[PDB]
Amino acid sequence: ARTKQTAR
Amino acid sequence: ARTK
Amino acid sequence: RGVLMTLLQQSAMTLPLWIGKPGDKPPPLCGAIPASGDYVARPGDKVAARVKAVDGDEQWILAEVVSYSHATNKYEVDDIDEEGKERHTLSRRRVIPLPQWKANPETDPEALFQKEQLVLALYPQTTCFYRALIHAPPQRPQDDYSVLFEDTSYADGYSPPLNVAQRYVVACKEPK
Amino acid sequence: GRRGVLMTLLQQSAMTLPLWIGKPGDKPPPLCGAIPASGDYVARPGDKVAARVKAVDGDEQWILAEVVSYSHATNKYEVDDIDEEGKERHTLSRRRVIPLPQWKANPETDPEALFQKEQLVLALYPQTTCFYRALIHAPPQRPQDDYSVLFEDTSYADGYSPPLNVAQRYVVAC
Repeated sequence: ARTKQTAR
Repeated sequence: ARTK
Repeated sequence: RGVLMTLLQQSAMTLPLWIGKPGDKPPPLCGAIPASGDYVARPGDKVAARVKAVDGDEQWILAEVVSYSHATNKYEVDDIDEEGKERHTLSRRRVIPLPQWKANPETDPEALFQKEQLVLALYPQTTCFYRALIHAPPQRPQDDYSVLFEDTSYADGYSPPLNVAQRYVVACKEPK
Repeated sequence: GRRGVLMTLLQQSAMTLPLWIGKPGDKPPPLCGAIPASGDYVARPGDKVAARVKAVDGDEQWILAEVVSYSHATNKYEVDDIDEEGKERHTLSRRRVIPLPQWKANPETDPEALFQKEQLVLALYPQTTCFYRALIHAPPQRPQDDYSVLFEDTSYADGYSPPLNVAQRYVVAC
């Protein structure tokens, strides 16, 4: 999965 | 048909 | 009505992206990739159909294939409005298959029409195709082409940029 | 690469969601837009879901996933992450699986199948494949339109993101 924590 |  | 336009917009939306695999080129009828040379569209497929009115006037319309006869090399197609006497028997050269996939701009930009290309494009809020130039190809999977319709109500001969979905932009088989 | 593959997959699934087209007298079905699943519904292999999964380091996320199986022996699903980097097929209780809608609601014909302004939902956050708590800011006006949502976000002084767009495919009850 791609999380928000990673995205930001 | 529906035209311009 | 508003119902028809909702259906047509959904048809544009639901046209699947071609997800090839890395290293593979996209198939005929992905986006701008032309049909194979002796192609015959299937019943239910969407097409641009060139209808000659009783007075000789020629108009490309959005239609759905009903049948094809090897006996005569003609299609029957139905006007997508499904109103009144909707059916037309047409030669194969009067039928352009619409794309069966959207070209994904990230992976297959080669399968999109490019700026300044002459195309037939469905005019917004209508079921008719008209000559246009590409103004911009899409850059996201969901996005429309931007096109300039030929329009003699403008001194310079073109509309401002108007958005038309991939399902509804095909090769220009019409003289001016 | 992977980032594009993911974003494309997301668009595919959002855009191909069929519109519910009833006739007079018909009501929108379970899993049309905001209409919940029936009681004791079991999702089918291939159906998209929000799946509550715990990583090896304990971090819980609602991830976008696809059903692989459901065992009536144990009342557990198997689901696969839609991301290839998620290499673990997860065994999950029913309470950790929320089916995504299987139809879009047409705001022009079935507005009761849309979430209401200021309802709390789980919504897929842009540039991710995960779902987070959000408030509906505006429902779609036409069938092509996204919801606008305010995500809960502690990086903002008022605790909410600005309005961000999320397709009907990716907004479920919280």
